[PDB]
Amino acid sequence: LTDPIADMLTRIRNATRVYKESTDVPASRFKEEILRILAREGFIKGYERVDVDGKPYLRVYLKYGPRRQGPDPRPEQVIHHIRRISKPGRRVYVGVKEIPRVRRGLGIAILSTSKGVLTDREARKLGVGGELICEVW
Amino acid sequence: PTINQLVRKGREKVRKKSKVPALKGAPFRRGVCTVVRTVTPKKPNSALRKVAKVRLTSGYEVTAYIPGEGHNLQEHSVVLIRGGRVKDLPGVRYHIVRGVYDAAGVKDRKKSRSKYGTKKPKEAA
RNA sequence: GGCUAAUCCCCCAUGUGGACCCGCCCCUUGGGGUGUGUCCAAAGGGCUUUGCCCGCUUCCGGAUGGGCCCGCGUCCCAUCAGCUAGUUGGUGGGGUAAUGGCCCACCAAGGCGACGACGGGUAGCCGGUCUGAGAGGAUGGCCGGCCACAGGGGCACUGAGACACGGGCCCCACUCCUACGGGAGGCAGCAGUUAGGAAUCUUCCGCAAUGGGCGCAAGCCUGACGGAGCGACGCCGCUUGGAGGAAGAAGCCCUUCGGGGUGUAAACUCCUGAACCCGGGACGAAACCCCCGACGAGGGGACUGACGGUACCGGGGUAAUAGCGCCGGCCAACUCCGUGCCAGCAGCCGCGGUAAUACGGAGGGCGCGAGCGUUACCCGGAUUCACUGGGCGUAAAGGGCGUGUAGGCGGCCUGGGGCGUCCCAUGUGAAAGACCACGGCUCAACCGUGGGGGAGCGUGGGAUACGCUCAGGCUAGACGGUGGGAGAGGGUGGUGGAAUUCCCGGAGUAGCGGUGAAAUGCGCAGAUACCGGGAGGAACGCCGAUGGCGAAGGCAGCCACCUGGUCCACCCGUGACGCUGAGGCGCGAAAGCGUGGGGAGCAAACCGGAUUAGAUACCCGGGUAGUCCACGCCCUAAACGAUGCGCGCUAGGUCUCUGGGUCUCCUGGGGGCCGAAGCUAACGCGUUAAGCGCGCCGCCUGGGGAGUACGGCCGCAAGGC
RNA sequence: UUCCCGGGCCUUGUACACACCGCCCGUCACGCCAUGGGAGCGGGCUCUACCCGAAGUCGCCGGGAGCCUACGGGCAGGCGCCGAGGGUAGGGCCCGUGACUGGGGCGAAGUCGUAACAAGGUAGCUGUACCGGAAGGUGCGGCUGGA
Ligand SMILES: [Mg+2]
Ligand SMILES: [Mg+2]
Ligand SMILES: [Mg+2]
Ligand SMILES: [Mg+2]
Ligand SMILES: [Mg+2]
Ligand SMILES: [Mg+2]
Ligand SMILES: [Mg+2]
Ligand SMILES: [Mg+2]
Ligand SMILES: [Mg+2]
Ligand SMILES: [Mg+2]
Ligand SMILES: [Mg+2]
Ligand SMILES: [Mg+2]
Ligand SMILES: [Mg+2]
Ligand SMILES: [Mg+2]
Ligand SMILES: [Mg+2]
Ligand SMILES: [Mg+2]
Ligand SMILES: [Mg+2]
Ligand SMILES: [Mg+2]
Ligand SMILES: [Mg+2]
Ligand SMILES: [Mg+2]
Ligand SMILES: [Mg+2]
Ligand SMILES: [Mg+2]
Ligand SMILES: [Mg+2]
Ligand SMILES: [Mg+2]
Ligand SMILES: [Mg+2]
Ligand SMILES: [Mg+2]
Ligand SMILES: [Mg+2]
Ligand SMILES: [Mg+2]
Ligand SMILES: [Mg+2]
Ligand SMILES: [Mg+2]
Ligand SMILES: [Mg+2]
Ligand SMILES: [Mg+2]
Ligand SMILES: [Mg+2]
Ligand SMILES: [Mg+2]
Ligand SMILES: [Mg+2]
Ligand SMILES: [Mg+2]
Ligand SMILES: [Mg+2]
Ligand SMILES: [Mg+2]
Ligand SMILES: [Mg+2]
Ligand SMILES: [Mg+2]
Ligand SMILES: [Mg+2]
Ligand SMILES: [Mg+2]
Ligand SMILES: [Mg+2]
Ligand SMILES: [Mg+2]
Ligand SMILES: [Mg+2]
Ligand SMILES: [Mg+2]
Ligand SMILES: [Mg+2]
Ligand SMILES: [Mg+2]
Ligand SMILES: [Mg+2]
Ligand SMILES: [Mg+2]
Ligand SMILES: [Mg+2]
Ligand SMILES: [Mg+2]
Ligand SMILES: [Mg+2]
Ligand SMILES: [Mg+2]
Ligand SMILES: [Mg+2]
Repeated sequence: LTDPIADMLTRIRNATRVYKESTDVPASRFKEEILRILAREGFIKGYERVDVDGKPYLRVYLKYGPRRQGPDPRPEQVIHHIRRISKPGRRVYVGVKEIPRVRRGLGIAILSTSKGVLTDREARKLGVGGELICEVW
Repeated sequence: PTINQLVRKGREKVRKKSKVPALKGAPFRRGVCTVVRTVTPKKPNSALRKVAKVRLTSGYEVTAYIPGEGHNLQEHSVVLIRGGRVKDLPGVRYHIVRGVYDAAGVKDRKKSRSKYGTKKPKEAA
């Protein structure tokens, strides 16, 4: 691994593209805060701490849409798109005046502040900003 | 590339070439002609296009096209070089302005006569 | 040569104070104070006078301006890779207002450079301006700030300040005056002349306002400045009329000749009224001046305009310039006539060789309008340099392969710092430009006033999620340990047989080889075919393949030695030791090169004989280097899976190679096929990804010229990069 | 139903699509354009070493030779270093030009041959070496962009 957060979000993406019930990402505190935000906004059904072969993983329980009708009956995604911004090769840091609109407020930019790991609206209300981790919509 | 390769090397700008070497950006170059003759174009066409090889004030000696129907250009005519190439004529990258120095305008031309350099007539009108 | 005056010079005196050495104290790199010793000041002038005003000298403080130094940013060429003699540092001096290697002596040998030194080319820089959705790209004209120059170059003096446009000295070049021997000059100041060039103006008015210098003031100087003149050079505003007006005059164009278009367009009727005529006529201007008041504050009075009789106001009053580009698709506008690959048009596609909406004209229509087109340059479209925002299997592109330096990136838990990062406050970010609002020119252009923040950087305070560092700990990453496994992995030495060729011996005949058919050729000098023996060299049949090994090239009889890589099981130890990798280094098919050896078969070049019109080829017979070995070079390729490496995720079915097991079966590594989701322009890929993501390196920016030329490096050369 | 001529269906290959009476390659001949090498010629920029070296700051002398307003001092003058620039000699870089020569590109429809595209009539391509008017042929090894 080089960036464990991009590995976690890519594993969540590949889980959403095949409509799996749950997957296992490695356990970290920062990953747990990201999954806390993804559970508070309603992109997943929540997480739990599990131990696979004595080694701590995380059961990310996936959320999907209603089973559609007509051809291609795969349901619409909850997580249509997820992409890391602040790469370990190219770090991104923004201020409070520099927090983007994300699909006209429909999406979210999870970003890391000095007051903890926050969202785009919580970094505007508190007025802090920081390292812009990823976008989810 | 990667981000580090863009730090170590960066991007390369375009650095184009001017198609008109008329000495440091002059829109017009005065010149005295040397040889006035007719040439033949490329295969897709067939005509006798009127040209003149002009020795001009930048030290260059280029060939230019003579537009219009008929001209008064000779071995020692002082012309003005405009710019722009002729596609069917290789080597010709220039035009001769009419209505200046020694290149008079097209006689009896009335529709498009600013280009080709002809005065307004007056047929009691 | 001789007088002579000063706010000119010099000497003596006092010393608030200042300077210098020494010592001490505070501060702490030359700041402040103190004691002894020493040194250093001056100038008068004018009135309404023994009272002021302008001046003088020393010092301290303030304001403004400036010198010097430092952090960061600032074009292209790596076909510029090594640069450095005062060069780098110290000590003592000189010089400066002042640090400084600025300069000079002595000592040391350092200093800079892939984070791009040195060199070459180009360029004044910035606020800003143009474009662009933004990010960016381009640019530095007018205005403002800084720099540097005043024909080229060098130098000092006066001076608070200059290395000094209109000051000085010298050398070179140019012009002019010379009685020839020695003198004057420096428009890149405002006009203006000449040359160059596509191109850039008036040898105008005034100090009336602002500002600068001198002077107590009156006042004087100011080509700064305020204006006027010229150029559609740009922008803005206005005019060449408006309302009526024939089922629609004439001319002209088209016509299926009945008609349609120009076209309310025109002529014609009413009306307003540009330009012109008359009269008036300024804002910009109020101080400095004078009087009262103590020439203070305050009040009052008087003089002064270039622009200019100009803007403007009032009355009268005339129908009064329109042109330019286009009309095939982009792209808006269609017919006729002339021409007929001719004349010609053209930004691309491309038209014209007889019926052209593309050439030329006419009618008409379109787009602008005192402008319209063309040319030159910048941005855009160009997401064709992709940070935003591109790609590399086949279109351009994965380095031939590995090791590995710098660099880039990096697993889990808990603390300290708070550097990156974030927040707040404060200072700066000049003015002008841009944005918004309100106003002044009758609008606008132009201008004024007010407000609002950008970005960056200094300082203070606060936060620790992430990146960083320090410290403690953990094991999934990586490596090791133990016990095994498979393999054409590599090097050295030895060895077995089949087969080919040659030599010898026996026997044996009139043909053998060869082709599509022939021929050259070999053969009664006893061939081919048969047997026996001997010599020599090269490659290893069957096993043996859709197989295995290796990083690639590549590796295949067998045996022995030396040796690397790799896989499984046990989960034993270290404990983040990891991944990639610009250079460098090593390996690197075949052909080729050098030295020596060897040479049976094959076989470039060469020689024949056929085919063919011709054969420098294909076919056949000979045949030299080479193919083989040792050592040293050469570094190329369809070196290909045309797919770089490492890691994590994402249905499976099936064949096979190799371990382990609790052997219907499960698990690990590897080699193939079909295929979920997904990707691709398609072919196709598909856990051996070309899918989903991260880290790093290499590479691409239309084809040809061209992997060519020049330069550099390597090679004996061919040649390679 | 092997052969020659014409034809129908399927499949494979193509660089053909005015469609094999297709396309296309290279040498030679003529003209033009740009360019490399080239005995050399001319010019510009720059570096090093030395010789001469004005004005001028600075450092000594200021004396058998001057002038002074305060003299164990000053001015003039003299000597020395640096010194713009001029000269000499040798390098480096760049630009134009040069008899001749190599190859590139475009032209009018030229001459010779058949290389490649279909098994293009010897499968093609590539590295290397040799040879041949020329495309090319052959030898070794490699690839499927053919069976
Ligand atoms: Mg005292
Ligand atoms: Mg005294
Ligand atoms: Mg310059
Ligand atoms: Mg753009
Ligand atoms: Mg001059
Ligand atoms: Mg002066
Ligand atoms: Mg002057
Ligand atoms: Mg002229
Ligand atoms: Mg004045
Ligand atoms: Mg004044
Ligand atoms: Mg009217
Ligand atoms: Mg009518
Ligand atoms: Mg009519
Ligand atoms: Mg006034
Ligand atoms: Mg149209
Ligand atoms: Mg047209
Ligand atoms: Mg026409
Ligand atoms: Mg106008
Ligand atoms: Mg762009
Ligand atoms: Mg462009
Ligand atoms: Mg990108
Ligand atoms: Mg692309
Ligand atoms: Mg390719
Ligand atoms: Mg490769
Ligand atoms: Mg490595
Ligand atoms: Mg980390
Ligand atoms: Mg910090
Ligand atoms: Mg400002
Ligand atoms: Mg640690
Ligand atoms: Mg253990
Ligand atoms: Mg090799
Ligand atoms: Mg070899
Ligand atoms: Mg050899
Ligand atoms: Mg020998
Ligand atoms: Mg043979
Ligand atoms: Mg024949
Ligand atoms: Mg014959
Ligand atoms: Mg043979
Ligand atoms: Mg292969
Ligand atoms: Mg497998
Ligand atoms: Mg497949
Ligand atoms: Mg090209
Ligand atoms: Mg080559
Ligand atoms: Mg049938
Ligand atoms: Mg043919
Ligand atoms: Mg030539
Ligand atoms: Mg040459
Ligand atoms: Mg030469
Ligand atoms: Mg000569
Ligand atoms: Mg022929
Ligand atoms: Mg052929
Ligand atoms: Mg063939
Ligand atoms: Mg062939
Ligand atoms: Mg041959
Ligand atoms: Mg072969």
